[PDB]
Amino acid sequence: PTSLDVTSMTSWEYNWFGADVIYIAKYYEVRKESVDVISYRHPITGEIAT
Amino acid sequence: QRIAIEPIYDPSRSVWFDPDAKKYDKSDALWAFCMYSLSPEKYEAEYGKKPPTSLDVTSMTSWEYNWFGADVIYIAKYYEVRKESVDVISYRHPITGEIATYDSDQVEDIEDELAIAGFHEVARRSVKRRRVYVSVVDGDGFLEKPRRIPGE
Amino acid sequence: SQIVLKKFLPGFMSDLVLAKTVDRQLLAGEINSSTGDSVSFKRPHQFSSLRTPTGDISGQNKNNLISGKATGRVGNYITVAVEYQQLEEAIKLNQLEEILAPVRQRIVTDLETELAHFMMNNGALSLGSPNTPITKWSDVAQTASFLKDLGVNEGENYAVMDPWSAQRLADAQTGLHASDQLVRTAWENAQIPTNFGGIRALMSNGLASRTQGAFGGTLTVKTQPTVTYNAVKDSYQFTVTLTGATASVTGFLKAGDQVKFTNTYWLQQQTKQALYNGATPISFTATVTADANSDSGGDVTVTLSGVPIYDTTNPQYNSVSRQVEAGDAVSVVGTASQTMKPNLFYNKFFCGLGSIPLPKLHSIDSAVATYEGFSIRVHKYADGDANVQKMRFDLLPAYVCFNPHMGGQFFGNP
Amino acid sequence: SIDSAVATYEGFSIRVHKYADGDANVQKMRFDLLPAYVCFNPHMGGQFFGNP
Amino acid sequence: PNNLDSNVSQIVLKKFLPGFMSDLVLAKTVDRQLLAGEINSSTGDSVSFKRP
Amino acid sequence: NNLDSNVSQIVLKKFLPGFMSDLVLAKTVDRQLLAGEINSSTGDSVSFKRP
Amino acid sequence: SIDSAVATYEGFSIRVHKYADGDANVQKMRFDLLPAYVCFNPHMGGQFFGNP
Repeated sequence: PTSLDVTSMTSWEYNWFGADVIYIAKYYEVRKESVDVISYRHPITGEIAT
Repeated sequence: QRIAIEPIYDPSRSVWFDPDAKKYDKSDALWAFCMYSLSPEKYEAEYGKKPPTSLDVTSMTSWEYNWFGADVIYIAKYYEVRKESVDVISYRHPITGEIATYDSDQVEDIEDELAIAGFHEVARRSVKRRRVYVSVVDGDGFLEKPRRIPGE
Repeated sequence: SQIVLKKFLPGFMSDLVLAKTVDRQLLAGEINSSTGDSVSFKRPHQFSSLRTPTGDISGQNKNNLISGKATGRVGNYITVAVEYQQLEEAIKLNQLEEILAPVRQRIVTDLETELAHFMMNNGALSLGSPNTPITKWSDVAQTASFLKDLGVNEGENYAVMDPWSAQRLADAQTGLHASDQLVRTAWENAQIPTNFGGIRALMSNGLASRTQGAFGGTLTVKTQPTVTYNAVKDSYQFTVTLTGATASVTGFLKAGDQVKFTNTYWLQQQTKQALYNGATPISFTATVTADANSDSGGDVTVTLSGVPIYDTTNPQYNSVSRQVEAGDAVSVVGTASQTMKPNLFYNKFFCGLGSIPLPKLHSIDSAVATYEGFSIRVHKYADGDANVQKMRFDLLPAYVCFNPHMGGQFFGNP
Repeated sequence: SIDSAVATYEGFSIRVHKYADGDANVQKMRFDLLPAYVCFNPHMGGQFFGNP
Repeated sequence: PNNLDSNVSQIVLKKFLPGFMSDLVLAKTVDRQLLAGEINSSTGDSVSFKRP
Repeated sequence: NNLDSNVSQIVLKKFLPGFMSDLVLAKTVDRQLLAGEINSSTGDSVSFKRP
Repeated sequence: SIDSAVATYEGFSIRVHKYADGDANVQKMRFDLLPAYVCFNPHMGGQFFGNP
């Protein structure tokens, strides 16, 4: 079933009629994560490439 | 290493200077403060969860204002200037110029010089120098131990 | 007589040394919303050895593993509140700004007064006769000597004395024969050094005062107490009943009195050998915790802090030479009912101190004020409809006593 | 001048107020709702049971 | 005998057991559009509709 | 009202310091004359001559 | 048939043995050290006190 969030903004001196709205939010994260870097050094047409 | 420029918010209730300094530049000053706000969750993520949060007192706000957020902690960075005795080292390798005076910060083993382009020559003269240190404090103690910044 | 200057005349102020000297590290961020009203710390273990001449002895009577605890709790609220009529209050006065200054000082003063009361109620060691004041160098050196002779090393000790006692010691220092710097400092500034006889010495104007409490008669123990480690492994407190007292008096033994057991001596905790004070052995002493009266027949029951453990099934936890048994003679230090200001000496790890954070009340404006490293929550509201406003200041402390045998009271002796 | 918010559940909105008593030093919360019913025509509904 | 029950702690985990629940059918099926946003407690305590 | 079941009783993993003594005799007694002279062959005791 | 170890502390050697009883789920350890003393000449030592 559908479960919706609340922002507590609207219905504020306004006439609401349709209760058929669902509020869905996207959440953004930033992390410092350990990754493995790989360096191909093929001499043909440029060598250093990580 | 890079030098950056950053803004300061709430300057009037954040920045405090040494009373003695009277110039517009604030050049004749020995110490300074820089206060900024934080959240308890960030205070826990950094520093440590073991000690509770103790914040500085300014008692400036709440002046006909509706306060709702008990989740702000005031932390101040502290700037000092000190006169310290440091030993200078004079490398006189004739190749690519001879006269070259350097400080004890860089050591022949700390940086991989290995006398390739340097001769010890004279390294005993001691001179008093002006240096600047920074620290982070609160109303309880030292969050970060003082460390020197690269300037004057 | 109408125009009044905007500057308030200066007032009196005490000093704060106890809160700065006690350990505020172990109990910090421990009484949280999950732990509850109390927290517990562990206790060190001790072992005893056997003496046998054979090696294939795989079947014998081995040791035991018993673990103790030290419990730290919270205290009551320290609150100061005022109400006013805004017309008169704002006639010329700075709306609790001239109230703002002397309220945090009152809060911290009450905090440290209660802390000193707690320290002298829970301390165990005693030295010197209460009547004799501090006059010479031995009266200060004895604390360090005794505390080293007990065997404590982890930490660093302190001793706190009144303003007058420091002057007499400095006057004594003025008579030195060879130290030019010390003689000059004592003559000019009248300031004693930091390290005095091996112990850091601090001078504090604010130290609490106590009255000894009327007593009389040659007291003796009625019933043999139970001082096994199983009994006293959590609180280091024990209850004892005594006879030979007066008929019936109230307040026979007040909080903070020192009772001395004559025939039981101290032990060096590691070597488990008695203590010898140069010319006489040192007897065991204990501190009254709560006020105790006496009923008909001179039967006085009292709870004391500091236990003379002499367990016989776990010998590794003994702390006194012999067990207290019925018929032993006890004494009480001091005179009948005199009042005095004691001097303190203690290790770092004797009593802790902490503060509990206070959240903000909903829909009520508030702020946080910092004074001497302590946070005070200030709230404002408008209960009542008669031009009455209310502001309140709140703080919540927490106390813990780790080991009573690393602290107590000390006095001078003739 | 009372801290308040609203919440949602199954298409219904509920108002929540959070306040406190200062002298007694207590914090309290309340959730409120107000319903309203109408009956248009009784001849368009009822209760039904199985016939024997 | 080893008496070392003071070496451990009584702990309560931060996990909540599942509870009970009911079903919403009638509120979803009944009409809400006509009466939605029509009555204010300030203006009155009733509303009216006209029959065919 | 009766919220005690929410909290738990925790015993911290920290040990309070104990009491320690000193050793001066073991470092000042003579230890070189008797260093490995009591062997399996010698037995319970050994002896030294007198002047 | 018993695993053991030797440790050094303040210039003294202590031998530790660790074993277990099979039918009782019990684990035991022990520490050993053998001292030896000699008194060469009683006329080169004693006890001293202060005198008035």
